[PDB]
Amino acid sequence: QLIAVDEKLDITTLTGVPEEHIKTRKVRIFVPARNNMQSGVNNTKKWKMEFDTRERWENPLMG
Amino acid sequence: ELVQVLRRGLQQVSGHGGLRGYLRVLFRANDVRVGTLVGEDKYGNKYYEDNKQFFGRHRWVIYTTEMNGRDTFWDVDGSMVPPEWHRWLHCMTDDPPTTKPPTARKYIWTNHKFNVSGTPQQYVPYSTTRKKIQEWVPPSTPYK
Amino acid sequence: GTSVKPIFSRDMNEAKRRVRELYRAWYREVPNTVHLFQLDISVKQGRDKVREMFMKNAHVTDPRVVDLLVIKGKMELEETINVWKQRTHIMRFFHETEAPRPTDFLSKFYVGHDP
Amino acid sequence: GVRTSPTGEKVTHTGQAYDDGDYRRVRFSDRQKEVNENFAIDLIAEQPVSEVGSRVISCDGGGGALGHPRVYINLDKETKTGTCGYCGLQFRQPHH
Amino acid sequence: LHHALIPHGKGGRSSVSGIVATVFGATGFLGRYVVNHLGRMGSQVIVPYRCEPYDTMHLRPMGDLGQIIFMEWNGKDKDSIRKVVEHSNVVINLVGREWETKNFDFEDVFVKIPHAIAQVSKEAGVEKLIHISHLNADIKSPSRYLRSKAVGEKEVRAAFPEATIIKPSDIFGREDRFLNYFASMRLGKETVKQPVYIVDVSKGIINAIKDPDAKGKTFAFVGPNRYLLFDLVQYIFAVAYRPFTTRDKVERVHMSDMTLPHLPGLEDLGIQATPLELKAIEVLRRHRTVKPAKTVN
Amino acid sequence: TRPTIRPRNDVVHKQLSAFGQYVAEILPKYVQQVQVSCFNELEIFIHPDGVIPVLTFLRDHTNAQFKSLADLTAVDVPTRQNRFEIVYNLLSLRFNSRIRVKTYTDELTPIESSVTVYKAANWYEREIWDMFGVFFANHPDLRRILTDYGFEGHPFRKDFPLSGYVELRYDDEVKRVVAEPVELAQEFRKFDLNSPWEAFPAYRQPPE
Amino acid sequence: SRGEYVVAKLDDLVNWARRSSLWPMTFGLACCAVEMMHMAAPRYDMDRFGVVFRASPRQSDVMIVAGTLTNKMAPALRKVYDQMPEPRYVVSMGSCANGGGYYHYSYSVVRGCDRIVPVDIYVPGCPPTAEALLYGILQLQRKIKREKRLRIWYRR
Amino acid sequence: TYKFVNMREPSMDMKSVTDRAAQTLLWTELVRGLGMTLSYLFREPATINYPFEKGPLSPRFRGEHALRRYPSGEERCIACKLCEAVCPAQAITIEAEPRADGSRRTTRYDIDMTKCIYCGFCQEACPVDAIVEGPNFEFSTETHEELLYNKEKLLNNGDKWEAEIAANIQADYLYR
Ligand SMILES: CCCCCCCCCCCCCCCCC[C@@H](O)O[C@H](CO[C@H](O)CCCCCCCCCCCCCCC)COP(=O)(O)OCC[N+](C)(C)C
Ligand SMILES: CCCCCCCC/C=C\CCCCCCCC(=O)O[C@H](COC(=O)CCCCCCC/C=C/CCCCCCCC)COP(=O)(O)OCCN
Ligand SMILES: NC(=O)C1=CN([C@@H]2O[C@H](COP(=O)(O)OP(=O)(O)OC[C@H]3O[C@@H](n4cnc5c(N)ncnc54)[C@H](OP(=O)(O)O)[C@@H]3O)[C@@H](O)[C@H]2O)C=CC1
Ligand code: SF4
Ligand code: SF4
Ligand code: SF4
Ligand SMILES: [Zn+2]
Repeated sequence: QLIAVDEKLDITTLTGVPEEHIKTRKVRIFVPARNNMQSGVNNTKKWKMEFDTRERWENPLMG
Repeated sequence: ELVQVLRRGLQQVSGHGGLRGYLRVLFRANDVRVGTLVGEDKYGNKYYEDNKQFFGRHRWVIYTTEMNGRDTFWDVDGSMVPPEWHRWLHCMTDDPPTTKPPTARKYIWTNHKFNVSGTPQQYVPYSTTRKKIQEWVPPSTPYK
Repeated sequence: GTSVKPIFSRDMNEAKRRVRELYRAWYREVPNTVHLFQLDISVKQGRDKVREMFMKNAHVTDPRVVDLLVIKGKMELEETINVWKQRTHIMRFFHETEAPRPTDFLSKFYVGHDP
Repeated sequence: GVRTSPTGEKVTHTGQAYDDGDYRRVRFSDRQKEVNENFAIDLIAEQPVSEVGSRVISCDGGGGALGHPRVYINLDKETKTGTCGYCGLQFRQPHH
Repeated sequence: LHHALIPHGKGGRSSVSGIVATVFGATGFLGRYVVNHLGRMGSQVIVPYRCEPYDTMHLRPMGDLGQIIFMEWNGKDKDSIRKVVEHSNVVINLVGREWETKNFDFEDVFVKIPHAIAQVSKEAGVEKLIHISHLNADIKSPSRYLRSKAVGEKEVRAAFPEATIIKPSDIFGREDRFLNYFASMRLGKETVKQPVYIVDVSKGIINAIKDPDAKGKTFAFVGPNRYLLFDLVQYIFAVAYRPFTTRDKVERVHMSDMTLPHLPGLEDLGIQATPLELKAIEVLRRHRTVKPAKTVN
Repeated sequence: TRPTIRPRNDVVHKQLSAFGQYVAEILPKYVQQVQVSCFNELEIFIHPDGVIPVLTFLRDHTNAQFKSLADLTAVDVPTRQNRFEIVYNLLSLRFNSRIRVKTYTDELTPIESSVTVYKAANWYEREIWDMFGVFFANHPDLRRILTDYGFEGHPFRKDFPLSGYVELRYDDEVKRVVAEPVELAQEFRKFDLNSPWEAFPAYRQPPE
Repeated sequence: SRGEYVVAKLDDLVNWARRSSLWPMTFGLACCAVEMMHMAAPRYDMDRFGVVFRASPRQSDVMIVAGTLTNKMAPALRKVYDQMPEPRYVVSMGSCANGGGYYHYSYSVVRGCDRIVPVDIYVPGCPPTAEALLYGILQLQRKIKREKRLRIWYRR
Repeated sequence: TYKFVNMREPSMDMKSVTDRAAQTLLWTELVRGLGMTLSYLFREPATINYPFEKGPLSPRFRGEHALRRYPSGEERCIACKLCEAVCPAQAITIEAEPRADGSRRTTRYDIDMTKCIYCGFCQEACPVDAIVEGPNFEFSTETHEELLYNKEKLLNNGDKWEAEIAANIQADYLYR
């Protein structure tokens, strides 16, 4: 009633992400630093995972 | 009865300045009603009211035949009404701009404009900011 | 250990059996799909596209992921058989209007900052 | 003060004008460029400086609840005037 | 390179490719494909139109917001051509009429207009000019079309020495006048044709725009297979399931396509020409209600 | 507690607590936790294997007979090992009451479909499969219900981008509607709104 | 000369005929359809302008896109537009149809109906009032009146 | 308390059966509907004569946007970016910098009218009454690009509609 299969979990084929947004992106796992403009620490309690910055350009119309 | 309504129709014909005015108003506005003149506009529009008509038909405007640059005997639109008569006509207020006029400012347009889409004076958007990064300019002198 | 609840298949053998069944059905359906939607592709290249889609997931070594893929492919087949899709949905597999992307390092260096 | 760029384009109140080599000027061909003729900086420079006999003066932009939030301006620096951070109006003590 | 003209993005609808193009005659059969291929990668396109703007509607969804600008022009005024190509670094000349009108003969359309366009572009500082001629264009042709095309090509080369002359060979496509004209019938065995795909010609024009070394060169866009006219016509009826332009066009279509191995072709632009057999069904499916024709090489 | 504060009803709180203890006693094989909120809402967190039994009890027991399925949805919490939580909201007209049942699952573990207990569940389950990828075993026909045909991915997952991966337009060269990688004329502006200086001391977590 | 006078008067007659009877088929996708039905209501009475109510796709002059166009719906709208005879015009009503509007940054919404079909008139608002849509229809009528086809044919 | 809508029982005596048969064979209720439609024909229609007549509006009506200025002629906007932060549709884009005289003014202020949902949140988040939603609603356009407003267009709108906008604000500011 249980397979008891022993393998590293990988659902990368079931989420529908394009292939070049999986093997090319580099995620950062970190606790965000406290904003030095303020003395509060409530924004440094959890962990954040984010993606690497890619190119941003200027729209020819309206800039 | 019938006689009274035909007499009222005859008075409607008479009150538009004769047969020529009757035909002009009938072919320009598809309406031949007569009401008390409330206001005259600096562009030529005329504004009439009739409080015995039901709400929405108690106020109307006969548009001018010539706005800023175009003939307007046939091609009329609602964007021609100046803002004060726009307020009075849409029943946002009970007072025409004649009894009490709007406050006068030095930046308010003295010349209203209609919708200028489809015309050379239409609006074209652009980015109103300056260039963020400036490039290096090489010297004009030779290096060797 | 890592005991897990099965979806459809107990091990990889039943998973491969289901994969073969699905491939059989898709290969059989291809020419009828080509004729019915009046596609400009041939039956040969449609079956090649089916083979390529099946090959895209060839590295999976998990029965649960495999039969989830089989279920999704079966739903896609049900969509394409009942003509719930249109020609656009079928032709979306071929990326005809996309510019070819060069994997060469020099080409990628010249075009922009994308690695 | 509406000015005109050497290429002919009107310079906006933000100082924006496409340079001579800019292709984007093609968008204004057979059409016009929208520029506001009233430059607020000049209009606020044309206002007189009001003299008040107090060290601190309050400004709400005029109109009460129809202006900006009420702020208090100090007038102890005799070298320059006190300017409202919202409206731009200038205030001064009666020097001499 | 004028920073605003630096490519940015991933070559998509909302990207910048640094190409400002003035496509004369963009309302025709090849103009729509050229404008589509230009706008797919985000280039700014200027469309000069003489017709009613209703006929230019189909070009509006071909680009992002503000990337396609329509301006009016006429072929006999130099100021219109001036204001249309003033800010463009690429000019494409697709102006051409298959017949004569009371206001334009072949002289006006194929000689005077291309020469004026090339001269105005050269004066204005346009970097690239792409002029379209015919494969069979020579001075000693019996047809006025080809003589005018050849004289216009020489005049364009004189006025704009760095122009790229592209000589397609009887373009066929969905809105073409070759497959449709032959299928609209409802002499042979001596005429041979070299039809070329419309998308192939569009890709060739775009690649020539992007090609740095193809500045003053001359290309010839031809199909892979040479077809005799009779055999080719038979295939058209067969695909369409049908049982088997005053004087100039019949003479032109009875002429055989030349062969210029000295001229570079579509391969040198990295394009593999597609056979007519594949796209014949696509074009001629609308004419309805498998044994490809034999070729000679 | 002056007029700006919501009034409290302790009678309903006591009734819901009593019924929660009652349900927990009757079905200890599946119930893992019972909670009542400060606004008198009763929720029961159960083991995934007890979807069909517990629901049936709540549908059929004389003292519960929760005969209406108001809603069935899922919540995505990536930080948990069991990523998805399934929520059943039930209404009983005889007792004028409402109950909530919670279950957990992950990507590769199928929940047993509850169409037999409630037919109304059917479409709801499809939606979950369309939005979170939760497979429901023994569903009469499990397929996408809201997304486009051929759409890849599940959009209501927390790791799905807001604007998706592809966008549609019309291409004249191929004379049809095509899908291309998504590019935005203006990128969505991400705002950092969360402020320091915690607001509610009652929810402060231990510093571990 | 008389040759251009004849085509000018023929243009005037044909333009008057085309703009004086506009038969719209409306894509009632979302809430802007409600304002369309209010423009068809007794107060505004689109029919009094010659603009009939709910024409058939095979006999419609103008297409009114009133609502959000989703990715699942774009092929159907394009097919219906292609089935329409010429001359044909498209009016984009509301923010959702103009540029996506409130759902612009969505995975299942087409960012503007002009990615699919060319648009003649853009009616702004969320939703535009019935008076606003009537103003857009009259502006389309003026645009039709401005056009000139026999003249273009004659001078070409 | 509940009501029964369809819980009536027809009487089975001869007179009522004859009445029902007469209704069936003579179509009485059909003539009743005909008569009601006929009566509706002989009353005044509710149609107004647009564009010469306009529908009623109110000072609170939200139409086209505008940027206002102080009576001295100085723009009210101080680049606080509250309207941009509150905008549900992300339709407002603002860039600012110190002016030549050190004033806090915007250098870029765009509103995408094809993104705007016309909720009026921007004009109620503004603390200086700079951005308002005017009463103009007849601003349909033939191209998409002209619905992408910038600072010049909005300032022109304010200068164009200031009289009516100020009158509406005077009429309705005591309810805010
Ligand atoms: C007998 C043989 C028959 C053969 C076919 C002939 C077709 C029938 C002929 C009858 C044609 C009827 C024409 C009547 C149109 C007049 C409408 C007039 O009022 O239009 C105004 C004038 O506009 C134009 O100037 C009118 C152009 C009409 C045609 C011009 C002359 C064409 C005559 C040529 C006939 C010869 C035909 C030969 C080939 C068949 C503008 O009004 P409009 O903008 O709408 O609406 C504005 C709404 N407002 C006023 C309430 C605000
Ligand atoms: C003593 C010797 C006398 C000689 C014999 C004379 C006997 C006369 C008495 C009886 C005759 C009456 C018959 C007249 C027609 C009866 C037909 C009829 O009743 O059909 C109705 C149905 O008829 C209709 O519904 C038709 C309505 C169509 C809609 C349009 C409404 C039309 C009314 C507008 C006015 C009509 C004007 C008629 C005269 C015009 C003359 C130019 C029954 O159908 P149901 O009620 O659905 O039940 C059947 C299942 N058990
Ligand atoms: N099979 C083929 O197509 C062959 C094409 N040729 C050449 O390729 C070029 C483009 O071909 P194609 O697009 O199919 O031809 P088209 O007739 O389809 O369109 C050519 C364009 O030129 C414009 N044009 C024509 N005459 C004038 C004029 N007097 N003034 C201004 N503009 C004018 C037309 O606009 P408007 O709508 O106003 O008429 C039209 O949009 C042509 O120069 C042709 O000679 C090369 C070999 C193959
Ligand atoms: S455009 Fe505005 S009113 Fe119309 S459906 Fe979309 S959100 Fe609703
Ligand atoms: S009205 Fe609403 S959606 Fe429009 S700009 Fe203001 S805040 Fe944004
Ligand atoms: S809220 Fe008012 S003052 Fe602040 S940025 Fe917006 S328009 Fe300017
Ligand atoms: Zn102040």
